[PDB]
Amino acid sequence: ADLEDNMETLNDNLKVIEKADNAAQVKDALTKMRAAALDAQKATPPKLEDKSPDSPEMWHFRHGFDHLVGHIDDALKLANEGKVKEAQAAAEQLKCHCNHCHQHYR
Amino acid sequence: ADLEDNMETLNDNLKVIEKADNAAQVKDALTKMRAAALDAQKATPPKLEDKSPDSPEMWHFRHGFDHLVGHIDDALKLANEGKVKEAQAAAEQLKCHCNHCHQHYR
Ligand code: HEC
Ligand code: HEC
Ligand code: NI
Ligand code: NI
Repeated sequence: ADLEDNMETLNDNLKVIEKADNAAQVKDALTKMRAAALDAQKATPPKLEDKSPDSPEMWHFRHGFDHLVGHIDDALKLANEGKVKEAQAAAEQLKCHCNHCHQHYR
Repeated sequence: ADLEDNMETLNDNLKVIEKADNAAQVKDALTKMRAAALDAQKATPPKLEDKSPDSPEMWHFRHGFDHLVGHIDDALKLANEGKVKEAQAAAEQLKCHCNHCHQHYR
């Protein structure tokens, strides 16, 4: 899968969490988002095609996925503790990670 | 100034930027936010006072301020180009930084 695929996965599953018909859908969507984020971390975005992999730009791009995965993991822990409403609330705050990275590089 | 006063400065000047309609107003407000963020950047909040300075929690807290300052700087550059509405949109996206740090550390 490529970066566009990964972003579709992130977009669809963030919306699944927002609209989940049952609690179990939340964990399943978070799990798919985590994998999409780690896959996306291994891509080069079109607007950074000219930059070194050691550029401050590519460093900040990769770091955004590490930080997103950390907060996905926090939400997964809540869902695995049965606190699925709290997990859904945490997932809502993941949109800030999307908006931040996009502001830089989308 | 102390942490409470720096946080009030950040709070109020976000609204100043929202209320504004010209570049000078937005620039002045962002410059005050930058100074408040930098004033609060280096201290340890009394909740992490027993944590090591290189501990993961202090590292993430310090990065919160470093990253906030970076995006204030970017918003300032837009204001200095006369791009009032782009600077206002960038300032509104700063709320993600405020909420991220608060949810971790407050
Ligand atoms: C950087 C660390 C990112 C994070 C975190 C998220 N996204 Fe992203 N996204 C990023 C880039 C560089 C791009 C441009 C990709 C391109 O090839 O042009 C995108 C794009 C999207 C898109 C549009 C995809 C397309 O087919 O053009 C969507 C729908 C999208 N991103 C969604 C999305 C969501 C919901 C995120 C949070 C959960 C998210 N992204 C994080 C970089 C980064
Ligand atoms: C960490 C890296 C933070 C960032 C980024 C922002 N804030 Fe914050 N804020 C932080 C702490 C640790 C505290 C509590 C300090 C204490 O001793 O209690 C706060 C508090 C506030 C407050 C309330 C002030 C009070 O006396 O309770 C406000 C109104 C506030 N913060 C606003 C704010 C805004 C608007 C921010 C982004 C622009 C922001 N903070 C960032 C830690 C951190
Ligand atoms: Ni975090
Ligand atoms: Ni950034």
